[PDB]
Amino acid sequence: MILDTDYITEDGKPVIRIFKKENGEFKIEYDRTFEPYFYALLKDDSAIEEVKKITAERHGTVVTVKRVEKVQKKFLGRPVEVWKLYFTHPQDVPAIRDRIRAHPAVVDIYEYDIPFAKRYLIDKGLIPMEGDEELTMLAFAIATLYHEGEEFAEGPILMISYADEEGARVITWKNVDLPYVDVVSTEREMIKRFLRVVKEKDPDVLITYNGDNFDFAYLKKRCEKLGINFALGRDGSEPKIQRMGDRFAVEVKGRIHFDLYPVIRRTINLPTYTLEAVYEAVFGKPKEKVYAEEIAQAWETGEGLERVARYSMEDAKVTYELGKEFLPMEAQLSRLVGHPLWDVSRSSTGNLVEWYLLRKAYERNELAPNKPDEREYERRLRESYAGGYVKEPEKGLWENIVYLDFRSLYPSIIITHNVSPDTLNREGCKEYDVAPQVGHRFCKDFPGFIPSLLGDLLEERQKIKRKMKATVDLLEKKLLDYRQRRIKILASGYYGYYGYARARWYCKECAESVTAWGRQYIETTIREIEEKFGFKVLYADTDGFFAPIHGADAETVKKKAKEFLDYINAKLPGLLELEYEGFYKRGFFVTKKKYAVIDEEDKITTGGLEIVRRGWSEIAKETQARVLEALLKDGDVEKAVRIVKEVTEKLSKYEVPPEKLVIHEQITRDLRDYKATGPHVAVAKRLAARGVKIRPGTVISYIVLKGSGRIGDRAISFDEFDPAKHKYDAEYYIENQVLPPVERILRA
DNA sequence: CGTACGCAGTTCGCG
DNA sequence: CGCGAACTGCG
Ligand SMILES: Nc1ncnc2c1ncn2[C@@H]1OC[C@H](OP(=O)(O)OP(=O)(O)OP(=O)(O)O)[C@H]1O
Ligand SMILES: [Mg+2]
Repeated sequence: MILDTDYITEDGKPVIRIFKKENGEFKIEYDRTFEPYFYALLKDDSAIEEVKKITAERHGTVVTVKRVEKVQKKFLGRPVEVWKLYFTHPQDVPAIRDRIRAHPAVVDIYEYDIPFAKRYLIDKGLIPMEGDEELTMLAFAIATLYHEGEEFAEGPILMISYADEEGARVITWKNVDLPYVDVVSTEREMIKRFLRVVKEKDPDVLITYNGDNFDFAYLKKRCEKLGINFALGRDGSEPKIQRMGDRFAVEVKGRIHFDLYPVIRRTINLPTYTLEAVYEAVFGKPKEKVYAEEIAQAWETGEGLERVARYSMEDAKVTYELGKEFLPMEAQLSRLVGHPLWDVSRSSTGNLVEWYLLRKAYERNELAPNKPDEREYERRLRESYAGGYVKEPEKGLWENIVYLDFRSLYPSIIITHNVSPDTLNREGCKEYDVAPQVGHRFCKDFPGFIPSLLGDLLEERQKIKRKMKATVDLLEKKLLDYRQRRIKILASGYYGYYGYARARWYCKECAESVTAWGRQYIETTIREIEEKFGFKVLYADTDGFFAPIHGADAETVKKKAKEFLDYINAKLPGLLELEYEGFYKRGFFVTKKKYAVIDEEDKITTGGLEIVRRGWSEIAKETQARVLEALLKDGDVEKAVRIVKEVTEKLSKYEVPPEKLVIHEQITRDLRDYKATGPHVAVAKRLAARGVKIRPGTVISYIVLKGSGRIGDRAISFDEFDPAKHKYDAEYYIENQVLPPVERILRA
């Protein structure tokens, strides 16, 4: 099995290192024959004598063109003649890249920014996470002493806990009488003992939770001050910290640092992403949280340290139990995309698409287009197109509604119609597929680049979905849904990649066509089911609709639904297939993207309502459900109002716990870039003002205290809330949190 | 580093 | 006030 891939320099030459695990033994394979390169297109081949002479300057020593090779490739399915410009060191490319392209006889250059380590995996056709090996895992967390206003890692690390298959332990430099706590003299020896523990166990994977932005950065600065060689890598190297825009990423050579934070973000939608909330959402078990203020009081006074030891212990145990479940999903994801687990688990949709396309483009001798410069990126940013069709819903209560949705509509349209930049308006074809509204033509004489790839991705999604119904244990089935939902978003991401401003294969006309076909296929199917089968589409969004048959019983509307499915599926071309997504007893439709339905088993399904939105407190989500049950299950509006008065009167009497009054909202940029300061911004700013780091993606959890004026003026972080000192705003959480979401529903 | 558009809903400043 | 803008998140 291939774990990762990097390169070192030996006498000026790059040496690709392949970290592998075969037959249960970690090994390092060396390749000193790979040479960096990038392509260049010229006007006349006579200029090749002048391009070889082009030199640049890299830290004193000169850099020259090592070797050249005229090769025959294809640029978007069309023949192209480029020259392979070879170089000694990979870092020689960024020094001479702009100057070779600057030659008057050079049209453009290509493939000059692919990292040399990833270039080795693509060119040699290596796929990581392949094989029968069972990796060894070990999670770890740290408990650090904090005081308001102190610099990062100014206070010392108090405890270092680790966990794996043999249990969990904590290392601290103060006496704690618990059987799983190893007592130690000083903090430096505590860090040293943990370093020896990782070395003795030699885990291939290191599980952390936000270790990319805290744990490894804290252990680093502490090791600098204490003079410790924190050699965690299998080559005796210290963990490297990398910058990724606004967040940091930490790599460990020879192993795989599996930070659980970015994985859970792209996998589960939660109002808060604390380790305690994530552990509860996945396993159904509650985790106690000890705050940075109590741990200080426990350390300076000495009493209560046993409680803090359990917190750090559980922090490592919870992280190992969480990492043991989500690694198999990312391992297969690393297999499909073709990049290491370390890079894939931290990447969004844009690179998960482009990396797989880069690997497949090399297989087909397809010269990859370049990422746009700053200007072309800004031009594609403002560029947009029409999206999906949303019908203004039919208001009122309705009976016996069925939900019909298209199966992978956007990927089906891409493959059925061969939507691809190497296909868009290709000259000389005998068969075309014209898109409605936009009018873009697409050749069909041969499978396009992207459509030939998107086929296998849908099969993988249907492979996990088929395993979901066959699995009975509630935990595995929950993880398989996360898996399929991860592949489903990845598949539709190939459409968004067409309109992605930083995409190499950016094809806006491809993106306009996909949504244009999507709008035509949903509006035609809606009309067909209304005039030909007697259905009545009450609401529709992009690729699905809810429609009953007036006066018909349940069994007939379900039988006629599957009947219409065979009719429209026999009329749809290619992979377009309408699916039966479920039957609903009674259903509500307030407005666009907001509805509430009940099923035959009395379960309440909602869409886009405040019950799901994060920026609504729990007392709002709790009350809305009670009004939703009385209306859809009990069918009685008067009790629904009676529930509201009881909750509203409860907030007035200061009777609801402050845990059910926390409003969460995510920071989406640097705090200085904000133009309008809301409540969650006013709290985020007051955290960076006193030392608390705030990066984009941070979820601000605040509570609104009693006062007058701006809501953000009296909003404080919930961790700062003490019920003896702060009294929450009874009127705000009434008039602004509970009534509006229910009053909008009670309009019916 | 950073998939797409559509659109309901809230906070805030202000005339 | 309540529109207009900024802002978020869901589907
Ligand atoms: N995050 C997204 N980014 C881009 N396009 C998307 C996204 N989500 C959905 N689409 C596309 O927008 C329309 C459609 O959304 P469904 O997710 O509701 O349906 P499937 O088609 O995914 O597959 P199933 O029905 O789950 O078997 C999808 O094609
Ligand atoms: Mg669908």
